Amino acid sequence: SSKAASLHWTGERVVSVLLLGLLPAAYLNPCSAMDYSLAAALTLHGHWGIGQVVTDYVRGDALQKAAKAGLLALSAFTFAGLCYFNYHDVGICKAVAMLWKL
Amino acid sequence: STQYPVVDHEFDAVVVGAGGAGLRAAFGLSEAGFNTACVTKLFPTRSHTVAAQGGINAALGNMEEDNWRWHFYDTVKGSDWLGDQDAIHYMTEQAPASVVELENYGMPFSRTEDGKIYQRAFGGQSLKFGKGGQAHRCCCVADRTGHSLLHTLYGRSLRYDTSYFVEYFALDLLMENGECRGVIALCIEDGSIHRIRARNTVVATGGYGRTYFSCTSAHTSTGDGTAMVTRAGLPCQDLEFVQFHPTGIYGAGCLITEGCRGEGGILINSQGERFMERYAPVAKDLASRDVVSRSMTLEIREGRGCGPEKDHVYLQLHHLPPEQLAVRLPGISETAMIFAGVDVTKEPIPVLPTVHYNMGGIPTNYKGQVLRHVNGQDQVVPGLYACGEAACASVHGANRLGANSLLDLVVFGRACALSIAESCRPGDKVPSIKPNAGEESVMNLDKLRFANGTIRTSELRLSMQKSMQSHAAVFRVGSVLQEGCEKILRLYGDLQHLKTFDRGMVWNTDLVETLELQNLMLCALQTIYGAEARKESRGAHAREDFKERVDEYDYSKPIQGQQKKPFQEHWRKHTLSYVDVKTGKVSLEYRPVIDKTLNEADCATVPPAIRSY
Amino acid sequence: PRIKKFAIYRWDPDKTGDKPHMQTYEIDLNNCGPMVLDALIKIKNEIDSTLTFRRSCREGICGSCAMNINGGNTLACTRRIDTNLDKVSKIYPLPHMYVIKDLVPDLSNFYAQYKSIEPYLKKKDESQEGKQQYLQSIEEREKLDGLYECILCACCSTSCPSYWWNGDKYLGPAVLMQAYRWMIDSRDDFTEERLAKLQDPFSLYRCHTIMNCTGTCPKGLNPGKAIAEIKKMMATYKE
Amino acid sequence: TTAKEEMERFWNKNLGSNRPLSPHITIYRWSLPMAMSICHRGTGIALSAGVSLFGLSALLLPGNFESHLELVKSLCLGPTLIYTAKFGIVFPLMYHTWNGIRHLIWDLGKGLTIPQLTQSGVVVLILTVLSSVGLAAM
Ligand SMILES: *Cc1cc2c(cc1C)nc1c(=O)[nH]c(=O)nc-1n2C[C@H](O)[C@H](O)[C@H](O)COP(=O)(O)OP(=O)(O)OC[C@H]1O[C@@H](n2cnc3c(N)ncnc32)[C@H](O)[C@@H]1O
Ligand code: HEM
Ligand SMILES: CN(C)Cc1cccc(NC(=O)c2ccccc2C(F)(F)F)c1
Ligand code: SF4
Ligand code: F3S
Ligand code: FES
Repeated sequence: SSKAASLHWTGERVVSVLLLGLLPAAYLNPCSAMDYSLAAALTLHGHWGIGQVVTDYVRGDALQKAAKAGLLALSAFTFAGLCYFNYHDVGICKAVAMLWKL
Repeated sequence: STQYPVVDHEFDAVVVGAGGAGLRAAFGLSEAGFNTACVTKLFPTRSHTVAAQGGINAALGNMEEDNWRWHFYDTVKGSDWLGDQDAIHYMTEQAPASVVELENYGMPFSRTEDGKIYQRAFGGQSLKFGKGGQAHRCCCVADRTGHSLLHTLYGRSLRYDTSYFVEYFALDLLMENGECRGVIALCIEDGSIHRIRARNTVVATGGYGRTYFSCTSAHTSTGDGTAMVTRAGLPCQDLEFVQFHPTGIYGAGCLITEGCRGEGGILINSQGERFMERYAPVAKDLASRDVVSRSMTLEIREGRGCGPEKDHVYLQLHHLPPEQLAVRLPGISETAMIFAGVDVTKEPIPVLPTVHYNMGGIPTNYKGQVLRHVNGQDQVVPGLYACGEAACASVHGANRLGANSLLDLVVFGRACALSIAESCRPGDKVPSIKPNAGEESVMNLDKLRFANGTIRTSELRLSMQKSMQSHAAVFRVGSVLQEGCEKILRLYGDLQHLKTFDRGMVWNTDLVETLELQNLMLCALQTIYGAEARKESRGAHAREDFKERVDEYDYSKPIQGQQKKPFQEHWRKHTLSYVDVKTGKVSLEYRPVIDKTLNEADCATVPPAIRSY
Repeated sequence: PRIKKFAIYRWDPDKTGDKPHMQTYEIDLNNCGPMVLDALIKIKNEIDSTLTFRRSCREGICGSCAMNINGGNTLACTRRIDTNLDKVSKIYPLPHMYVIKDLVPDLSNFYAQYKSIEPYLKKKDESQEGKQQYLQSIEEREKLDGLYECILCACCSTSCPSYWWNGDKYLGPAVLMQAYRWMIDSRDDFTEERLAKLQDPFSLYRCHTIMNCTGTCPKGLNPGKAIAEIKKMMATYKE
Repeated sequence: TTAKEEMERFWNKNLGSNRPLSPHITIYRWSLPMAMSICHRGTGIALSAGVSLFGLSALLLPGNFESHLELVKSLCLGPTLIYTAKFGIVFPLMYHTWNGIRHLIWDLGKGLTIPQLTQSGVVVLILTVLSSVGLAAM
């Protein structure tokens, strides 16, 4: 008696308003703590985003199995790539700031 | 014939029709436990019944306190005493029970202050047997009542295992030695032919409005079941009685409801006077359909026109409240804007009396059984039933009362189901049909498929429609009816010279409309010949030469010192019409109207009286 | 005399190797009706009696003559002909549908989807039905306005780009609005499980509010609005 | 017959027959609401591709971020030429942000009439051009 499809839709709209809130929050309070939460919301929303595109156009049992895996691999590498950048490099907030006044 | 694959189907019951009556009868049998098939040439929702706007009559007593016996009186008074009172009794008593049934199925009726089903006034309905003034018993779903009826009847029919033969044109009745065996039908999708056989057959194919040039009915109202009956040599009843709805848009021929007049609509002539009070003082513009249209059609002959070329009259909604024309009648608010280009809240609607209802049809019991006529007496056709507009239990008789058909549908659809449920059980002996049976229908199909004459289907249809429009209008004289008769008979011979272009199996709309033409013609002949033979002014059938209403007594004076007229000397009787298929000859018989009720103590017989409001 | 040009989609299944093509018919507008169906029947009656199409009420209250005229899914009997003679009216069948013949689509899947939502009144105790009329307050009746009027022309669903790509697993605008129609009905007891029947990613959640449904509706109805209202019920309902 | 059986027999009939699919993308008339949903997909995909390229290069390509900035500085930093790159990044991002709010307004249940749709569609389209020029000037 589970409702997984409704909760997933709800989860999408929650991270949407979270990502909407984080963009001006990053401009106002740029820090390491805002970098990871921006790395979390940015990858998640996008991963669920393409997830919809995949379920829409990709037709097949063998193809959707591979597409959802390949997307997950990309999303995992994207989150790891950002976290590495937040830890060992300047971080998202500082990188945009440097790139802008160029 | 070695060109056509025949696939035989075996069922307990076959209902031909997916309208109101068609559907109610269909799933009612499945609910009773019967293996039921439903043969329809349209998708069930496209059935006319969808176009219904007015309402459905029931003496639920939601506005004032009402009695179904008062509704009984209004129907028989409206039927000009050609209505069979055994059938009117059954319907009026079942009226409240059958509506409650629909609302419980999920029909979204408009609501009251109390929360019950909204009823409203309608043409020819009166409390306390005509004495108590205006009556409010017409149950409606805003202005889209027939639409909602059909949808919730269809919706409910998905709950049962009824085999729907969607878009299957039923050609002829499978008949063997009087007893009915089922139907032979063309599948429109792949052009194949199917012999669907059953124990009992229910014909519910609606009216034949397309016999005329101007009708409110749909393009698919072609009296197909009517034709199937006459091709079996069985009689049709009261076919000359065609109802001319007083209010229908002059342009495309569409319909605005009688509910326009029910809420507070007024009819305006040349001067601007309420001309309906000049004809009928008591009921006014909310009188019976035969009386209101009689006024309007004669008003044009006075020279009192209203249109650009002076042909149509008026129904005015200039004064009606704006908020009332949003919750009560929103359906006509949009449909008048499209075809006529008329805003309903400020501009009046242009209307003309046009063909609306066929109260005639297949002769029927109060139990829904089809009746053949042998030795001047009635006789039931075994395994053959009919309900709705295509039928004629003569609940409407000579003139249909306003908003009674949608009732007639639900009640007699149910009645056909109940009569089968009692006479036999599901899984009984389904009688076998000859291996070479229905072959003439297949051969007929093949002849029209490869037809190559001189007159096209459309041109001959137009020639039939215009002939009926000028010869069998609201008013008609024996002189003009005689010319119309031989004119229609001439066009029946013209069927040999038919031209068909589409030669395909899949979806041959050229062929099915030509099949429809055969059916339409056979309806037309019986309508026009019966009309010319009937020498009286009864109900909708009005004769200028025979203006008198001829009964078995002269009911104007007291019933005492009067010698009763013989059966074959008056005209208070049903017109039974036969037609020889090969020569087009129309032969007529007559059977008496039923005056007795199902219970005298519960509902007394209403004897004939003067017909005026 | 005013001559209007009509370019119509034509396909015959009974003709061997016949590929889909356009066929032009010219019509005098003086002796013809104002609506497109009036024109369609005029060429059917006179010019070519092979043009196979669905018609019934000619009133805009049945939904047979539903088709794509000038890139929009509307009823042919409701759509009036453009009096501009220089423009040629292009008439097509309902978008992304299997063509049986000419402008006649296979709506079998469409109707079947409408059967799967169970569009009929469901009470938890149906032993008392057929004798008592169910009470519904005048305000609860207002709730059904804009929803019951649906004619099932399939115009809205067949305009949805998502219903093109996923017609098999996504119910579509027309069908979903009817599911909603039976959800808010105060007489229906099965409001909860009617929502639970949509708990897969395809039945309801294939909508992305493209809004082609409400935009093309010939009856002016708003299925998309209702669909968004369903989504709201899905996140709020408990048990 | 049942609802699931009708769907199962639908596809079996049509796929095993030479019936053509009626045209759809070729014939259907465009509108602003229509076009604006294509862009939201496009921008969403382009932005996800941008984020992914930024993340994936961090793990694959050697050096720190400052090393990559000096690599861009090799070419002439044109005042209006670098504006093209600065505008081309924000333009899709801001469109998707503004249109994303409109989507959220919809999911909330509000603004789903045909007039309101074309109204709010313009508002989103205008806010984009303003915010994209406004951020590139920073
Ligand atoms: C013409 C009209 C009548 C009307 C009305 C509005 C219009 C435009 N509004 C009414 C109203 O508001 N209240 C009322 O009491 N009456 C009203 N009327 C009359 C009434 O609506 C109709 O008489 C009634 O709908 C008739 O119902 P019925 O079920 O008897 O007939 P149907 O609706 O036309 O359905 C017929 C079905 O049978 C199938 N069919 C027909 N021919 C064949 C053949 N060839 N083979 C197989 N199937 C066939 C059709 O598919 C159709 O579904
Ligand atoms: C803060 C600003 C943003 C807001 C308000 C927002 C909001 C939304 C919402 C609500 C959706 C779902 C639309 C639907 O299908 O109903 C969506 C789609 C999508 N978004 Fe975002 N988003 C934002 C930024 C981003 C970013 C930065 C990315 C890049 C990673 C992104 C990638 C996507 C993708 C891939 C889709 C799916 C495309 C589609 O199905 O239309 N979004 N956006
Ligand atoms: C309506 N035209 C003719 C344009 C056209 C053509 C092809 C696809 C699309 N639009 C989509 O493909 C689309 C866009 C945004 C969200 C969801 C979708 C969809 F659900 F997957 F269908 C539009
Ligand atoms: S919601 Fe509108 S477009 Fe969709 S089927 Fe109903 S009337 Fe047609
Ligand atoms: S046309 Fe399809 S996109 Fe959803 S609101 Fe739209 S139903
Ligand atoms: S034919 Fe009835 S809607 Fe066009």
